[PDB]
Amino acid sequence: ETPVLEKNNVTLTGGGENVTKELKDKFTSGDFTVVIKYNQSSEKGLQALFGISNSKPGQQNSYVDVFLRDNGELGMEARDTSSNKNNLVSRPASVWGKYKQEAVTNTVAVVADSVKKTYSLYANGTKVVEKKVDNFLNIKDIKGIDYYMLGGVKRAGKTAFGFNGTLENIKFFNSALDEETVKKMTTNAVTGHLIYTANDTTGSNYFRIPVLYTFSNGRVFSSIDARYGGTHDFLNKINIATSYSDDNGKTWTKPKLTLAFDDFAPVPLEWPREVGGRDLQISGGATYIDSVIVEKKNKQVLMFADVMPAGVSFREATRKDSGYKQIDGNYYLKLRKQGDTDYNYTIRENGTVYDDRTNRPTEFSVDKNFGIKQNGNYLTVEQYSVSFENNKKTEYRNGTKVHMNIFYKDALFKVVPTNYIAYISSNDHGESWSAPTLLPPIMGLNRNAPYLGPGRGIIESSTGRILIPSYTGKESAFIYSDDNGASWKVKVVPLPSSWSAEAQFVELSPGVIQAYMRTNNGKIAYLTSKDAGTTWSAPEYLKFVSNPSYGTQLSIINYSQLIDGKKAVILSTPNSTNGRKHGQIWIGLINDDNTIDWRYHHDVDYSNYGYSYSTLTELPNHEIGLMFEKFDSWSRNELHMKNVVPYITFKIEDLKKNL
Ligand SMILES: CCC(CC)O[C@@H]1C=C(C(=O)O)C[C@H](N)[C@H]1NC(C)=O
Repeated sequence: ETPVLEKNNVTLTGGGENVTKELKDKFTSGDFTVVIKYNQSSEKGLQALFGISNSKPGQQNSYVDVFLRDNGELGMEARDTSSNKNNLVSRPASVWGKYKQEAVTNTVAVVADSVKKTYSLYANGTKVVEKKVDNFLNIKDIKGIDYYMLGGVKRAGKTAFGFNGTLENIKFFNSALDEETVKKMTTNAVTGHLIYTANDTTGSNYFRIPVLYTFSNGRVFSSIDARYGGTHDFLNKINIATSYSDDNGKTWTKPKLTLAFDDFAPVPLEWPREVGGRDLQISGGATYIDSVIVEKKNKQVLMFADVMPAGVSFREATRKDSGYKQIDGNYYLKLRKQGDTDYNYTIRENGTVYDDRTNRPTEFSVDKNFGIKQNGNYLTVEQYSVSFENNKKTEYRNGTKVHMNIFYKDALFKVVPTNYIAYISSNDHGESWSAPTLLPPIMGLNRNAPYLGPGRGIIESSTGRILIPSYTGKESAFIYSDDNGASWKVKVVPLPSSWSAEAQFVELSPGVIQAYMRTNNGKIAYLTSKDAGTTWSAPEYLKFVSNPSYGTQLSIINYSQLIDGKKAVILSTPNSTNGRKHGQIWIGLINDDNTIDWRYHHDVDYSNYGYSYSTLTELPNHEIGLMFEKFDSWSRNELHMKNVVPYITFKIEDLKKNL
């Protein structure tokens, strides 16, 4: 299948290029595919990559274009003046602007299919949107089309939406090309920055909450939430997926599901993005969410995640019960049998389920992955799948029989419907993992677990203490071990307001650590301890970041090399009061007195481009790896988008900007 027109290397500065002679009447069916490899020399304003129009005055709403905005949104219009049919299809955060001071080359495409009555948009290997419209228009449906141009739309004799940049290659086809074809054609160097992709080996269309960590053997490791029913935190099905690199982040393993329940199938789901439909949720599968990684001094790796029973969000999680009982000085996870009102059972030694009323073993036991057995045989339940037919969400039993599990809605014995924290360990730097262990009720029997601050933990150098950041919604909760992870305690620090206090740690000098965290006041807070985390100061606030009240998670790490002769920390965060945008990487230099000179910053892409959760690591060659949400993960307008969590790399030289 060959283009009706191909052009190369067309450099424009808002003025466009007439190609009317080389396109006139060549769209026989009226359908089209246009594939554009381009880079922008300026991001400002609404810019059309091409425009097919009726250019006569009074016909200025008769055109087809593909456009870009300054926030990375890719869109198309198909309009006809006389019928007053005005189609607009787009998806936020579809393209990249700049990377390390240079214009990024993207490849985008539009497909208009008359048989399906859909418009499709592709960017850098991804089909970002396909939308069926009632009032469909192809080129033949638009009346008096007489003008075909590159880099703008001709409206009433004037060039509108002038493009600034270079069209490196543009191809016009006069039919609708298939999805696989256009995905290949738009595949480029940007595509390689996506470690997790829609319907890869995780089976998930959506991801959020990336984490990076570099292990002592040189391996660069990531984890992430695989979110199946859109990007909702709740209700949903979420797994923790992982992937790693042994060549300094150049190539990554195919993602694996590492923490995953199977009450619901890990399937690719087409979650609706329309107003209203986008609030749709699955009824809730048992879920792991918000992972935290740390390497122990003995080189063992721990990964933590929040664990939620099926149907339980942060909103309905009981605040007044840990899910544990104390019996003869032991903390046992407690269970309610279907039909009982009280929790009459505990999981004790070897997983044996005891009736606490008679204090004897029952026929039941629970394995180390929470699966239920009776007299040594597994009980099962039927797994759910979710589908769309074609309003129209349905959930159904799908034929698969899975082990019955205490975290499932269909279990005979159920845990308290609240949140827990689990961890798994690896002695082979992430190739294989243990069974999960739930943290003991560190907050007390009559309180639920805290929520993890996604990112890393640290090991404080002077004492060897392991520190894992978490929060309750009213307090910081710094989870810690003084015995190489054999036991766990917690320091609870009341906060001045109800912060979603996702935090990360840095060590400024031996014994001295800071917890940088999200607030509900627009600022990044940091609290300081000078006794290795045993006591904490009142909060102070960074002066140069100003965000919305909801806040965003941040990443901060210690860096191993001197910068300007000083020890350095590296911070990544959005910085904008208008949304989760204007991603910045800041370099802070530690002064002799343990204050920090925030001397450099690098804007990650243009300032109106999306930037939400982030994670930094120091690569073994001392470059910096960053994985981040390249969209606004708070905005209702940016929910449920595919392939928006890229990995990129910086030399320190790239970051030492702006002073
Ligand atoms: C709205 C705050 C609330 C914490 C209580 O949600 C957090 C916010 C998030 C967010 O603002 O994007 C994502 C976190 N994964 C989520 N944590 C949990 C446990 O659901």
